[PDB]
Amino acid sequence: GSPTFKCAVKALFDYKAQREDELTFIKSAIIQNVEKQEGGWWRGDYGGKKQLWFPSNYVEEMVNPEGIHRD
Repeated sequence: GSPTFKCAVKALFDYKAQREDELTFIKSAIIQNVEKQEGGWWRGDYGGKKQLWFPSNYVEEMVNPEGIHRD
């Protein structure tokens, strides 16, 4: 995918907000800067917006560790 810095994830399922303090990110989407909130709700950019919301029922801190560095 695209292993980078910051705490990212890899949406396991699909969403459909697109822009509502939540996004329509689809499965495989990789959000950056994350942190559950008020329970099981995560934040982090994913497009022209910056830190909206994604269920802790719809995401997961990349179930695949390991990661290489660029240049």
